[PDB]
Amino acid sequence: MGMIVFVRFNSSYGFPVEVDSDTSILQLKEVVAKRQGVPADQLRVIFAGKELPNHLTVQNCDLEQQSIVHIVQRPRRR
Repeated sequence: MGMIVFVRFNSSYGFPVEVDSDTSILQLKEVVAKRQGVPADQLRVIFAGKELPNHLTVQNCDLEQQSIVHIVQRPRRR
């Protein structure tokens, strides 16, 4: 089971991901990294602005299914 979280893919681009309250956070960067066409390394999900450790669970920082996260990928000049 599990409900969708809100991954804000960069800016102006948002993609709904399906994860459970156990999805880690780099693991979170991996799935979001899949739809972004980039590696979870460059990609980085931060919920509500709190830098979460890649070893914490989805219900750890308080993400929980449904959570506005901010993915960030070191963007070369456009």
